[PDB]
Amino acid sequence: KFPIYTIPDELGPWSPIDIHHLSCPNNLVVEDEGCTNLSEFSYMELKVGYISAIKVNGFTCTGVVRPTPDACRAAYNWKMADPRYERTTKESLIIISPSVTDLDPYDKSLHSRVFPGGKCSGITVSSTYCSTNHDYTIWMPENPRPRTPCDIFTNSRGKRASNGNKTCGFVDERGLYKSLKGACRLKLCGVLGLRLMDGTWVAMQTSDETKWCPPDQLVNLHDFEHLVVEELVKKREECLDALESIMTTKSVSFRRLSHLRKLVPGFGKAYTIFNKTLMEADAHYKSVRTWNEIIPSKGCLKVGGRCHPHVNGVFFNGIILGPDDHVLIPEMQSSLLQQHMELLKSSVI
Amino acid sequence: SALTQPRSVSGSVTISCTGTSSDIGGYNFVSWYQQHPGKAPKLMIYDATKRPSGVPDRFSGSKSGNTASLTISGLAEDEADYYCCSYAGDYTPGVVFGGGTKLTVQLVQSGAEVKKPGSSVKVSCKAGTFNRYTVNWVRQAPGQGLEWMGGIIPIFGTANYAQRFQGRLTITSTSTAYMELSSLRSDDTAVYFCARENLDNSGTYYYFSGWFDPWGQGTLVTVS
Repeated sequence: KFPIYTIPDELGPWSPIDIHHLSCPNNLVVEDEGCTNLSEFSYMELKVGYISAIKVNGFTCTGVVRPTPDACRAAYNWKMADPRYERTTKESLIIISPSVTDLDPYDKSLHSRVFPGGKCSGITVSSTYCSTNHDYTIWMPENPRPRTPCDIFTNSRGKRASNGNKTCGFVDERGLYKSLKGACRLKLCGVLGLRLMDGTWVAMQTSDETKWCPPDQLVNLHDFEHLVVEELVKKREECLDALESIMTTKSVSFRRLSHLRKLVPGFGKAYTIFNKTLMEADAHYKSVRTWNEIIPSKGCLKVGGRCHPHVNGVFFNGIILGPDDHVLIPEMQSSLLQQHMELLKSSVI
Repeated sequence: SALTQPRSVSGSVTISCTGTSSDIGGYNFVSWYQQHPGKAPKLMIYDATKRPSGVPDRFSGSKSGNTASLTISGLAEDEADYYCCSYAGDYTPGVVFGGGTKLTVQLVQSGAEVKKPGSSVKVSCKAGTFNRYTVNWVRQAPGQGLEWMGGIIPIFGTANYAQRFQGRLTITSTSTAYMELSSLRSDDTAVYFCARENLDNSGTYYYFSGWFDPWGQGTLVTVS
């Protein structure tokens, strides 16, 4: 579930170290941190944090057996106010308007709460009631004219991360990262915003590359880790399985070095050995997809946009130039290719 | 093909605008505009059937969900092209326009400018009603139809640009608006106007719905 390889993107200083100084690869995913550009600005948010969570508060109003509309709202004014209404017996049919029951917006058409019947419809002047179970009880608003549909955003302060031409994630007034990474686009009453992987909705411009949130936005979960935290154990143990076999024998082999490759992009460290001196270098790692994009021609290793040079036919992370000029990558010649040249070496002072 | 208009109608005469689009919840805001030559379009119909609140003379506004309509009252000075403009709610960001109906019977800008290579051009648009307001910018290529490019809600400091012009456009106390292009490439050579929308309630409010009534005018830019 990891990238088949991780080729570096920018190597640098090559300094000498010994065995006692060997670290296993932080194989932890790190969010996009290249976006150091901190540009402050003002951005929109949903007033309540989340797409799912928003509500026009509301009431109910009963009937006689059907209720009437003009008074059921005029009854909502009194219950909050001029108090004009404040045996088994008979059905004594008159009205009452109990409240303190609200609702939530569902993102396509927004009128859903326990409402004996699933959903209702729209509540502009076209229809001034949302019938519910039976006929006895009728309406469910706060203000008679759509007050919440378009009047539920806010503005704020913050810093917009970015690299050069790509636009990066937010830093909030609460000091934290909220990234547009793998998000999706939502249009809210005209303004073009983005739902993040968290239900928090922003009104950021069309980032240079996104796709519309599907109608999979109702419970905010639907398509909604763990399996990855398992493999992290069983890989960064081969690192120490190998780090032990290098520490308890003073003898490295090019196979064992590959296990120290940072298996996921980001700022980690890169290792190789020329003869007897083990040496370290920092590198931002880049994901590899298939072997064809880094070994195109005889002896070549694509390092950004170049061919990395053969230094005695060894190249980093245990990649060596073999009998002919095939660049043989350890993990790649583990495609049913048995190759023996990479097994004996030593370490000193 | 976005909307639909008869290329021209001869003559009471009527123009249709099939393509009234109501989004996923129920909102529809066809808003018409008339274009005299070299003159900026004036708002003649908003919210399907309503007349412009200041000075209106022709009186017709119709809509049948799948069709909007416009029935002129008089039968010589009406002579012009006519365009419609509605909202759209799922995948599209702003407003759309028609394709020309040759009917047969205040603000400022930056001014006339030219550029040789695809480098930048910057327009100004001086002017406050104080209500909900979304300033925008529109493009008409030489003798073709209208084309919304992007918007800006100055209060929240957020801007919506369109898809064909994303990234190349950058729309932004003095009653002053602006507009910037990142690469002129000759296919964008056109005339550029500034306009906005100012209303309170959701009945005829969607941000960038088509209620462009404060209208600017006059940025004719040339690329080489």
